[PDB]
Amino acid sequence: AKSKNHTAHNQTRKAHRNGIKKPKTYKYPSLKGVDPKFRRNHKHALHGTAKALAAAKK
Amino acid sequence: GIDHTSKQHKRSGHRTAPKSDNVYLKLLVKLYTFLARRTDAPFNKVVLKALFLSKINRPPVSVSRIARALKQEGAANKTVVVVGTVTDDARIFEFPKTTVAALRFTAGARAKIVKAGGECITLDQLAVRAPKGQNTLILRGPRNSREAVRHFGMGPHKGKAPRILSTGRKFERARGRRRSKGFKV
Amino acid sequence: VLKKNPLKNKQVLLRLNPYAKVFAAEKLGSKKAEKTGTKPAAVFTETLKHD
Amino acid sequence: GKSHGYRSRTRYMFQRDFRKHGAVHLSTYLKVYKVGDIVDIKANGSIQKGMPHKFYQGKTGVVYNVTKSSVGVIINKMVGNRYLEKRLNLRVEHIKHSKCRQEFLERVKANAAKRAEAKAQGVAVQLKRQPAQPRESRIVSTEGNVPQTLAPVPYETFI
Amino acid sequence: AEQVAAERAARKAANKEKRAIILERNAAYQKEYETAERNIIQAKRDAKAAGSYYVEAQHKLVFVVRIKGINKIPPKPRKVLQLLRLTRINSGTFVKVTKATLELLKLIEPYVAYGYPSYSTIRQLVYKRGFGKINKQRVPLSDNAIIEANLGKYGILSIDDLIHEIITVGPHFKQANNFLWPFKLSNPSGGWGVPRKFKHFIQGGSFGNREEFINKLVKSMN
Amino acid sequence: AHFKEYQVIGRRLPTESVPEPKLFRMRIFASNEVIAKSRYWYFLQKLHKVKKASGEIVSINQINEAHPTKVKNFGVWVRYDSRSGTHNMYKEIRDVSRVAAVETLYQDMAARHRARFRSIHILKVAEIEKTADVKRQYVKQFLTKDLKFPLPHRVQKSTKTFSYKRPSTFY
RNA sequence: AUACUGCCAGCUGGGACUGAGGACUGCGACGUAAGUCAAGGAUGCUGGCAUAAUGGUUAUAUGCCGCCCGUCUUGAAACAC
RNA sequence: AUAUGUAAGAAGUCCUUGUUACUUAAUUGAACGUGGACAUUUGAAUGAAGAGCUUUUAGUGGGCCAUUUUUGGUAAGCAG
RNA sequence: CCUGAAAAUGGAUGGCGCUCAAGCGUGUUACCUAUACUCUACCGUCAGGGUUGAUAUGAUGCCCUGACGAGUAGGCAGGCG
Repeated sequence: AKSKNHTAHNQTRKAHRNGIKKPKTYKYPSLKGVDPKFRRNHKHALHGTAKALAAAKK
Repeated sequence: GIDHTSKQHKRSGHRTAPKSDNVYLKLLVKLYTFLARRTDAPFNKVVLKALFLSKINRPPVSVSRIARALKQEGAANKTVVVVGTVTDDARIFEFPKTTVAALRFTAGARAKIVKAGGECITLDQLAVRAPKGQNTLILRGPRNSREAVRHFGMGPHKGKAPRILSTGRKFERARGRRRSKGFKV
Repeated sequence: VLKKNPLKNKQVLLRLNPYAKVFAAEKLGSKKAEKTGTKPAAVFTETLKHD
Repeated sequence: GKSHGYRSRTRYMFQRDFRKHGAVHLSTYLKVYKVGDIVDIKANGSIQKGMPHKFYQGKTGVVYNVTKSSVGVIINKMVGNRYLEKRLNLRVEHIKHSKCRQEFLERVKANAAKRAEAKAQGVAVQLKRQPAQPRESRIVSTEGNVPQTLAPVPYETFI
Repeated sequence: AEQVAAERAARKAANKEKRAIILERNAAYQKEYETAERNIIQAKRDAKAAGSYYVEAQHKLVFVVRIKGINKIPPKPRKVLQLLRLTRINSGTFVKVTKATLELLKLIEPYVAYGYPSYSTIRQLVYKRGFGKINKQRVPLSDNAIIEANLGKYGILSIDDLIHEIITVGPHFKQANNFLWPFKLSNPSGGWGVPRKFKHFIQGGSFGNREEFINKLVKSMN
Repeated sequence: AHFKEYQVIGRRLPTESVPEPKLFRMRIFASNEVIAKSRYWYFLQKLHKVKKASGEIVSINQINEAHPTKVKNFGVWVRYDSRSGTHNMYKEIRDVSRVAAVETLYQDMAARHRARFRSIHILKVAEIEKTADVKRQYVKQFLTKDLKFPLPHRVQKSTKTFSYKRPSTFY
């Protein structure tokens, strides 16, 4: 009793029912996967600039 | 006949005429449809929509959240509006003299507000005093802090609280959750 | 309640277009033109009849 | 059985080029990449480290990470009925800048210049681009250009 | 508080003033159409006299009618028809001709009959089957008031103003054409004139660019 | 349909490298103007390196028969495709206008070779007016001096189904 | 001149289907003007019957059409159950 | 050729750089920022019949046919 | 067009029949008719709206407007027993 092995028939229609809307983009994308040396310096520099901005407008 | 670009006979996707059979809630809804229709102020449209909401979409609002809202600069004398239940909070030791209009007040919340000196008001009295929602501040409780919502979107590498009854060692802390036993999620 | 179509119902026609009245009065549908007989070049007809 | 390896059916895709084999000239290493740059991906068959998968050959992405000899590229890969975020760690041999955005930056600079000139004078800048319009009326003469009559030719063997 | 006749008389006076503006605007539009037509004729005659050939300006506006039904349409032509708002058979739309528009029409040629409409057929289409889109609702024009209320921000204050913006493709052609609901036409009254429709107009069929014959087709269908 | 003859003059799109191209012309027998332009571009694509996108049409003018109520001999050189190959042929018609000569040529080729419109190129139509240049017998037959013939067996079409006398085919 | 084509907010007739709405309000036209109108949906005049006459139900006849349901199945009226 | 990635702006463009344990020979850069110049044309077309976002659950998981591309086979109302 | 051209019940351009066809090829019109298209009425569904009079009407009431309607497996809703 052989049967059908594979088909991509109807797959694109199924996808396009409620399908291929583009990815939702965000301001401030995630920093995951970034160089951790850069990430360390970014933590330190953001701390510093927050302190400076507080001093400027306390 | 027609190449339809959308689904036909599609409902609104939003509530109207709340599911509750509360006669007094229906009275409040009737009053605020009148207001939202004949006043052109966005506040009454918002309040009508919020009156339609279900219980889990009307999370309780603590008097601590009320105080944190009134701490906003220039918001000290605004009328706090909660479409839902205002609950007490014993993690705060002082409460200001605000006017809070809410659907329901717990005994503790009402007593705390009254002792602080402000007033607990129903939404119909709020409508009478501020028909256009003047000088008001709407507070909403935390919606995505339920226990049900922490199991939403569960899957590999999601970090979303498995649906479990007993918790502890030997209850899903094994193969598939640590590198010592096979893999990690 | 009921759509009355212009191009008939001269009432609806005039309601939509005040200029319909004077178009009809001055018969601008059948309007003559001034005659100035600019003569075409011989090469044009030569090319046209070129067998 | 069937074979679907990493470099499956890449026989011609990663072929170097005609008369462009051998070492890689140094401009590809002197080029610098910053986070947010748009880069086309075209794998170099000669360099086998940091090679993109054959899916990402000819795909354009955005830099999110710069390392010693590599960049991290964000790409939107179509999976099923949605787009997923993919982060490739590729080498600058396979990476190259994209001119698709650079044309747009040139246009935005020109738009700013025209905007400044408008704030000066008000001469109907018409910043917006437009598609090709239908051709306007023109007058073509026959002086020294009398039309040549053409007719279909008879059929002949030619063989 | 009485408001019996004073406000009514003021409204009547304002309406009379608006009718006056429409009257002079329509007279100017007629003068403009006539002058353009006579200048085209005179330019052709002058080029012929001078020994040249006067090339017509390529037509800036087309009318497209969907000729095929809504069954067995490939995805790309189907999407293009949906974008041109020809979602049903015999539905028509005005289209400003550019390169992008021309490629759109070329994609859906087997399913439409289009061509270069004339002032007469644009005026007849808007007068008889003119429906506007107001709050996503198809309401008959039937009044200069609704067109003024929905397009007076662009200066279009009457049905003949809208007609003029459609024919002499104006700066606000996109907005006027979008305000115009897709034209719901009947089958041609005398028939299609061909035994089979779904061949090109060149090959004895119906679909494709019947350049100026779209006027005859649409006037039969209207 | 009723064929009309058109002169169609078109050129290549003028370029700044060299403006005003050579401005070619053709005579095209077509049902209307759209088909006339289409056939012009067909034959120009066959002849020169041009297409509708790469060129433009500067003139279309339908041409009338000089004397559409006088009988002339028309030699028509055609080429056509059969089911096997391409053949050049030469026929001739007695007619009053070139348009009717071409229409009857199209009917003739359809009837005698099953050649449809698409597979026929009218190479040339030449109005020949002298005898001894008419080569076909089926034309020299009617150029006979003082020609007269009868129409035997006249069949008269009746409107009513039933007739009350036996018919006559006399003329 | 005629033909062919285009236009007319050109004119003049013969037919058919429909008459939804139910005080007014609106947009317009008419010597602008008191008022009238074909202008946000049929009124006016008249006749016969007032009863199985119309109509409903039912049985038949006639014209056209109509395979046996349920099921499993890619596919059932199936010589599948 | 047809299909295919990206871009066509306000989360944009340009400026003495404020922070840093990163980087630089180096207030060199890198990243993130304060502040500053820029709408009624905020930067092609067409459409948009609302956009986005969750939760939960049914049936299905034997398919078959047509045009075109195409494999095995002499071929098949064959198999893929 | 003819020869090439042979299969089993009697037999199928659908049939009768048709020969300057009612055949073949190609032009021109006229005409016929789908549950399609246009316009109208009515039903339902969806959507957008209007509406606080002390009055005799229960505001999921009274209204205006537009667009839609195929359906197995299946889901939900409003109802009948």
